[PDB]
Amino acid sequence: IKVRENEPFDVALRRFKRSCEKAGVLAEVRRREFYEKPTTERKRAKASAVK
Amino acid sequence: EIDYKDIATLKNYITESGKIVPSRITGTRAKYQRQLARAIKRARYLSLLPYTDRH
Amino acid sequence: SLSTEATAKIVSEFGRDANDTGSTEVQVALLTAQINHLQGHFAEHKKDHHSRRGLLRMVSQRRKLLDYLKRKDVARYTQLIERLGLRR
Amino acid sequence: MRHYEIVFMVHPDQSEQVPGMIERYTAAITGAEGKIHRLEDWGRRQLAYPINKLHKAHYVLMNVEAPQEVIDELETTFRFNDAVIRSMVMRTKHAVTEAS
Amino acid sequence: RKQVSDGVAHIHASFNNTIVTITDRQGNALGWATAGGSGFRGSRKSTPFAAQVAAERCADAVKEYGIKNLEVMVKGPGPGRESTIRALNAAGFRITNITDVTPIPHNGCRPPKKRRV
RNA sequence: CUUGAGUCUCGUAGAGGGGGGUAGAAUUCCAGGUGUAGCGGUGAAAUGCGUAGAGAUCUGGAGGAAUACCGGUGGCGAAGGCGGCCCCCUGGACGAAGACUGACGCUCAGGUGCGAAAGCGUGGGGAGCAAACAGGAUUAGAUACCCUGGUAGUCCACGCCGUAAACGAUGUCGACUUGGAGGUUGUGCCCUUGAGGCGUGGCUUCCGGAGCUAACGCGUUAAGUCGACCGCCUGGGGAGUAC
Ligand SMILES: [Mg+2]
Ligand SMILES: [Mg+2]
Ligand SMILES: [Mg+2]
Ligand SMILES: [Mg+2]
Ligand SMILES: [Mg+2]
Repeated sequence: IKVRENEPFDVALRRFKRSCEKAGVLAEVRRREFYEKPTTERKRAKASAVK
Repeated sequence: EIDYKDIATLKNYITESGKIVPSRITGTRAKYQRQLARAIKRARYLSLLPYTDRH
Repeated sequence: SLSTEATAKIVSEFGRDANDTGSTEVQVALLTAQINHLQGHFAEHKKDHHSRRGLLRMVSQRRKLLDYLKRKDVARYTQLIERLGLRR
Repeated sequence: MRHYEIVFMVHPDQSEQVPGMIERYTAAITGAEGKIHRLEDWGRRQLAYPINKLHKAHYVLMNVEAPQEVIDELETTFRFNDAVIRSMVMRTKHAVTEAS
Repeated sequence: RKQVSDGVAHIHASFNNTIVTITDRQGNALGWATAGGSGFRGSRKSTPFAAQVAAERCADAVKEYGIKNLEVMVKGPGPGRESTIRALNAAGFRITNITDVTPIPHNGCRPPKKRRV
């Protein structure tokens, strides 16, 4: 995620990092993998997404 | 979406990070999404597109 | 599966005449083609079990077509085996 | 006899070979009843990423319809030609011609 | 001592500690600082404030190089991820480019089990 | 005889299988530059790594494993299971204009084959993770949970093992029985001038009616209503143990 904004106005623009990469992708890989836990615990979200 | 050399089209189906955009966001059909993914993937391999931002 | 050409080709040598592909003799012959042609594909690789599953289905099936033919008319049966050299 | 959309990119400082390469590859194909249906020379081009140094390659199209035998022979040469780098090749999908 | 006027600032935003290393656009480190060394430890060195006193401390070590502008290379979660940058710029540093270099494998090595309570 | 079953023609989607290449991200390790006193870890710690210069950062190199995003209520498979891209070899499924065969079908004791992970043999490979093991910690104790390491193994080839909550805890085949919302794929009609709308086959989610059920629930993908064949149960423990 590259950010180079012309005209100095010190505005972080942390939207990119917090739009996909950064946390969420790291916290997801922090501990062990998943194996069987993903095919469920993750798909157990659709049981919620439905309603 | 059907061809890979058509980088001009695939760029629309890719975020700013380089990863292809989800199907729900774009709205595009699933059948088409799959066909797109393949074109995009092989396109990146021919250095016609980026993998991420760094390289 | 089998080439469209090699197919029509065999449909004539055993087919009741032409344009017909239901003839017992035809099927049996057609199967033997892949059955034999596949032996090469299986002679190599071997661990390709999933593909074998299809192979056996052809054999076991041909076994029925042949067995059936024998019941409906021993003649065609005996002759059929000769050209394809089957039944041990 | 099948179709393939072969596309190979050669090292930039080898651009002068690009043409020579094409003639040989093409000849080999047609030589055995080949049948080229698209020959595009994109020449030098910036790379998305520095694929093993240098960010500029020399892409070329082919989309030639010929028996797997020759196209296979050709695939190997690409490996024994330090000049050429990446190389991809897909199947028929009905001869393509023009555009790109 | 060499006068660079513009280099880059790396930030190791680790869930436990945060260290900032100022170096020219080449990679050659000019100076660094770390929350752990900036005083507080453990329960106190892993806070957003930690990186602040650290980053600002990294400047009072390299600013002596005549630096004017400098890009930012942020990698890793935890605090001091953003805190470090602010203090850096707030120090007069003419910021320019802020890019996240956090490592993200397209499914490679197997992460450690760890933590189980 | 043609409606069951099958063959042919042409299309369609797919992480179906076997073989061989190959790409990018990342980890680790080795070498060198910059640089300097911490890093690492936890609830704190400590073990450990650091002035023999770590960590950080940059450059080059070595190697193994897995393929972010796409990705899904998704797809394929007999089941086990199968995700980067490319080629080669190869199996099945579905639709439809039809053409052909003519009951060639369904089920299946024994039999034969396929079988996750772990494990076993021979020879390779070995980055990350990690039984064993060794330290540090916590505790009354801690042969654990946590931290620092780390062997088998995990990876490959070939042979063996044949088990699992091998689970939908629901055998296979076929026919009937209100509806709703959605997914995926084939196909037909419609100014298709459209995103499109309407039909109509395959596979698939959730909801629910009758009915069924001890209840929970199932509910046209039934656990409803029926027919064909098979497997299995007959109180708990002892015991899936002994012989
Ligand atoms: Mg451990
Ligand atoms: Mg095993
Ligand atoms: Mg072994
Ligand atoms: Mg299925
Ligand atoms: Mg229901």
